[PDB]
Amino acid sequence: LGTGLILYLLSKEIYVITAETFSAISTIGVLVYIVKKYGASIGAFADKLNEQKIAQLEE
Amino acid sequence: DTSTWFITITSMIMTLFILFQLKISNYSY
Amino acid sequence: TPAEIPTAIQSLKKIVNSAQTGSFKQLTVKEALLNGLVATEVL
Amino acid sequence: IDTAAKFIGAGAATVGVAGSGAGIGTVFGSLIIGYARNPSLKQQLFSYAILGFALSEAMGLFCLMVAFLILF
Amino acid sequence: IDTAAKFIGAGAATVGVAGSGAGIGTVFGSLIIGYARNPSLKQQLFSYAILGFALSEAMGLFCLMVAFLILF
Amino acid sequence: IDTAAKFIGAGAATVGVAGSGAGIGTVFGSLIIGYARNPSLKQQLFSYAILGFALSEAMGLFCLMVAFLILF
Amino acid sequence: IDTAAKFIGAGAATVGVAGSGAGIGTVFGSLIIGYARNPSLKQQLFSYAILGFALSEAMGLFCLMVAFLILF
Amino acid sequence: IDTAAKFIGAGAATVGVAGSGAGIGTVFGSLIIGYARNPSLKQQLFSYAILGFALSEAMGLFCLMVAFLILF
Amino acid sequence: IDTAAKFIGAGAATVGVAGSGAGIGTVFGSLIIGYARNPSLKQQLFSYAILGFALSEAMGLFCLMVAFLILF
Amino acid sequence: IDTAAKFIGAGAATVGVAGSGAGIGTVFGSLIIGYARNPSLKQQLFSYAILGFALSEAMGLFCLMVAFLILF
Amino acid sequence: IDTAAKFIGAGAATVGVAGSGAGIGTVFGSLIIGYARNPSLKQQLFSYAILGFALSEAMGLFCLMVAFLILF
Amino acid sequence: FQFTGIKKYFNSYTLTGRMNCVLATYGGIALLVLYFKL
Amino acid sequence: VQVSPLIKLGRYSALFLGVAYGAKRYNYLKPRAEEERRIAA
Amino acid sequence: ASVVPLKDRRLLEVKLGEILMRDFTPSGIAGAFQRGYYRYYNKYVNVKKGSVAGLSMVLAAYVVFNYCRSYKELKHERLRKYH
Amino acid sequence: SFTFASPTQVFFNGANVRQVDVPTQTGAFGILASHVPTLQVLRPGLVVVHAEDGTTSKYFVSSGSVTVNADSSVQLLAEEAVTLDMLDPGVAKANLEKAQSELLGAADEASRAEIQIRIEANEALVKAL
Amino acid sequence: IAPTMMGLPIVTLIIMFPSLLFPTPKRLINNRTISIQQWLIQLTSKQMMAIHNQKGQTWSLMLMSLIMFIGSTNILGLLPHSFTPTTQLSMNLGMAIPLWSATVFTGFRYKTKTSLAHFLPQGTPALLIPMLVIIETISLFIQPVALAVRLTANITAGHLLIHLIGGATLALLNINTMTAFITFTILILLTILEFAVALIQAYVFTLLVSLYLHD
Repeated sequence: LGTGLILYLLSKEIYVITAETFSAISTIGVLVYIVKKYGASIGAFADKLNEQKIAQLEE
Repeated sequence: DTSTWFITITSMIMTLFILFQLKISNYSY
Repeated sequence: TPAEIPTAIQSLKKIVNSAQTGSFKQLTVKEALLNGLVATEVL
Repeated sequence: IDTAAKFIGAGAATVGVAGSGAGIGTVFGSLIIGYARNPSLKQQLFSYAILGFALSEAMGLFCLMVAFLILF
Repeated sequence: IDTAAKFIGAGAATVGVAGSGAGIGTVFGSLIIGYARNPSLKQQLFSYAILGFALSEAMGLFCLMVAFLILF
Repeated sequence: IDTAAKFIGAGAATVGVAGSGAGIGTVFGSLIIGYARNPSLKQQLFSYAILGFALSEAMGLFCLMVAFLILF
Repeated sequence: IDTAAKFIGAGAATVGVAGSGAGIGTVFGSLIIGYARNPSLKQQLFSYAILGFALSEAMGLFCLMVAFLILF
Repeated sequence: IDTAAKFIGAGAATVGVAGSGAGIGTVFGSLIIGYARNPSLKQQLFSYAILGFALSEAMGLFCLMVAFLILF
Repeated sequence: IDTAAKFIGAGAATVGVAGSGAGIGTVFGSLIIGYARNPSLKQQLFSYAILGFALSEAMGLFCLMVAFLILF
Repeated sequence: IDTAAKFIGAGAATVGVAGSGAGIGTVFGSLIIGYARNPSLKQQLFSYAILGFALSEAMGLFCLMVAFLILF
Repeated sequence: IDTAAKFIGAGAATVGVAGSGAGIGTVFGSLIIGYARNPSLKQQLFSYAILGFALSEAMGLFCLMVAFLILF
Repeated sequence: FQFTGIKKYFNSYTLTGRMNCVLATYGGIALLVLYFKL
Repeated sequence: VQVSPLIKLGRYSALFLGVAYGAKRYNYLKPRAEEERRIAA
Repeated sequence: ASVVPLKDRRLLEVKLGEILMRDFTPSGIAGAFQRGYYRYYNKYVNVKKGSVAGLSMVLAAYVVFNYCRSYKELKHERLRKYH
Repeated sequence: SFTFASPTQVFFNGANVRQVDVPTQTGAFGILASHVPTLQVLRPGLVVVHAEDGTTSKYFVSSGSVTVNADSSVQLLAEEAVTLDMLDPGVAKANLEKAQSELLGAADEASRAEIQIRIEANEALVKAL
Repeated sequence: IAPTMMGLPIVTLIIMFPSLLFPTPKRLINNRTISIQQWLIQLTSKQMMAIHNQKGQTWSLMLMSLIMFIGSTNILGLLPHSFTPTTQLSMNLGMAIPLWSATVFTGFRYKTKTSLAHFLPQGTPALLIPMLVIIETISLFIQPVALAVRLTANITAGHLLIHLIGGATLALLNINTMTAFITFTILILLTILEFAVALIQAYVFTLLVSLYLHD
């Protein structure tokens, strides 16, 4: 279905999706979120599991 | 664009305050 | 530029959804005959 | 005439953001002397510096919002 | 022509917030260095900083209120 | 046209309130940095800080009153 | 039109008092830090502060008189 | 007439970008003081000074972008 | 229309008085902290404080000379 | 009227020089206080002040260039 | 009307010298506190203070020269 | 039955928290003034 | 299964509807749009 | 009707961001959202860390709902299909 | 070149720690192997010595002198400098609260100032512990 | 030339949405996604309760909900087409006035005489006492409007700047280098626009300071 998603995106860009103020927040905000997830979120998962859980377990 | 009217925007926030405080009261350290 | 590319995949997804619904058995056998003819065309 | 007023009012209003620039410069400068006197950068020395930068940037953008309203 | 005058007056009145930005920047910058010198921030060392922010931002919001009154 | 000039003069006049904000921010930050050295906040230190804040705010509100008199 | 010129000039002229307010704030704050450093408050520490405050007020009053001359 | 308005706005707008010049001046001066206290250029002092100057110049360039919007 | 320009030009040039006030406030304030640091007040300390105040006032009066010239 | 607008815009744009003067004064003053603080003036201490001048006065000259371009 | 525009532009350009006054006041105040901290008087301290005063007042003089060029 | 979850907190802090009547009065007066403008 | 490749190929070959017919009709209307814009001016 | 929406919300919570809670805790540990970030039909979403698939789905749904709301105001550029 | 020693015990002699923080009477200061030469009076607090190596040391000290010359030689002299472990947090809180209770007992300005020194030392001890 | 529009859709659904983003499980061990929320709540609650240290700490259990709500509403606005509820002045006006009134009336409920005596800064010059009193009472009456505006104006201004620079990029069909530079500026601004959380901190901390001063 990857080709299906690509074709649906192409049709949306052709007809429905409007390229106005898209680079403002649709691209920039999503890119910032991607950088956050691929970056410090790996450490955030550790800060959740190996810190919050084990503390109350030890207690 | 500019904010006018000011009728129902300021009314739902009190209900959301009730919901948020009820939700966070369950949260505990 | 071919804007009809997504159409076939949309039809495939519609068929998949119809299969998921469970009432797809209620359809006529004409579609099966058409599918057989189209498959035989490649042969 | 009205469009001329819009342009001149926006050009005036955007000049008020200079004070916020001076404020952010002052606070970020004071950051460096605070760090020099006390090497505790990751602490409130930088935390409150970021807080002050955000506050002064707020004081500037909340000014230029008037210019944006004037232009439109 | 009065609408044009209101536009330009509101634009000019908006520039009176620059002093507010300079003041907030200066007070928070002195806050960081004061904490750096004396690690007793949780005290009046930060309470008076917050109070100074509250009492210094007043000029900027007053000027913007005047600008809004001129505009409307 | 006279009312137009009243509007523009009121808009330009309230700009003088900016200096009050910068002065108040400066005096409060100086209070912070002074208290950082001498723990005597409940003394003439806060008294003179309030004195300077009052003087600066009074100057700013005097300029605001001049602007209002121009407006009316 | 002449009265319009007087109004706009008076609005523009009175803004010079902002620098007087900033100087007053700086004077009082530096008095604060000076008293924080040394407790000789009743000495010329207060006298120099009064001297600075008076000169800043005199400059602001001269700007006010210029504004009055423009108005009248 | 609107071209005249654009000229006036561009004249007034660009001053706000220049007001940030004092901010980078304060940043560099505080850098002077910090390096005088604890001389280490490779330390976080230079990085903090660069960050403060960059933020002040970003405020200035954002005001200049507003000026360009006035022009266009 | 020139007589109309006289008042607005005089008001616009009066803004330079603010810088003189800020400068005199700063120099006098530094004299306070200087005397706080060193009790040799009546010396070249106060002499150079007077020098700086006089130079700032000279710059301010030189600025106001432009307003007095344009008004007449 | 186009020449009139260019004249008033260039005059307005020349206000940005004020920020350059304040920044240069601040950087040179901090150079003074750093030299008094430590005898390492001839080291990178003086170079930092040189760079601060070459940046703040560069912004001032940029504003002056904008004023010239508006004039011509 | 062109003479009126030149007059108002010269009045506007006169503001850019207030920052020169603020800068010279700040640099002279610095010289005061530096001499207070360091007995060194006629060394690079005073020479660099005079240099900073000259630079700031030269920038202000150039701004006033541009104002005169607009005037004439 | 979510009322009893924060019933104690409700009357615990609204003794002065439940002064939203002032907000309602201000909003109503502002709306009346704007309708007069309208 | 072989129905899907043939359907996809037919869809790909159907690009002429937006090119041989739709695009040419839009190009023909474009001169009319330019003439209307000129008449408006 | 609303009972069905509550059940759907509970099922979404269990699938992503999930005593008897031990079964729910193991279900969250397995992370069915982590396996397929773009549901079983597709492979995964662009973000590939933090087990944030469910939050990403919720944010994407909110974004598309707001886009549907805002489509009324915005207008296209060309009647012909874009490049 | 760090010279840290009590009148009875020696901590560091000519050590190239290159980073020392001292609880000065006026406030806090940080040595960076190039700090401006100065004389600093110690205040009730803790000296967190940061060696050139990643390891650091924490010693709570009494009043004294921080003598950093033009060179890197710093002669830190603390009257009663001990590690935090030797102290008692419970006794720390007890002494702090007792000193706060007795602060008003000393009618004399000098004696009340002395008890203020006591409460300040106990507060620094509590923060360190 | 695109007119900015902070339109008013059906508000209730949008406003209630951030609440659903925080689940509250009734388990000893949370779901490693509410756990971080719980840790953040505890960390912020310690900071907020440090200053009070009074019987007014009961207010902290509501101020935590307040800060969580404002942060969630403002952080969600960074999405492409999200409509910030806090963009509209109505709800922030309806939040600033009641809470300031609650603070002042709590001050006037207990030790009322001293609460009004907080206008006196322990003496101060008597020659300027009326001026100081009128200044401080005008500042106190300003405080609610200040609190509302210092949130509304910059929350709107962030979106305004994002829209302006995005429209500049879209309209910039010129040299692609300039477009790339402006897009880099956009991403830098949006990273700065993520500091709206600091605005939540400032708002809630100012409210806490006011409450502590009056109680």
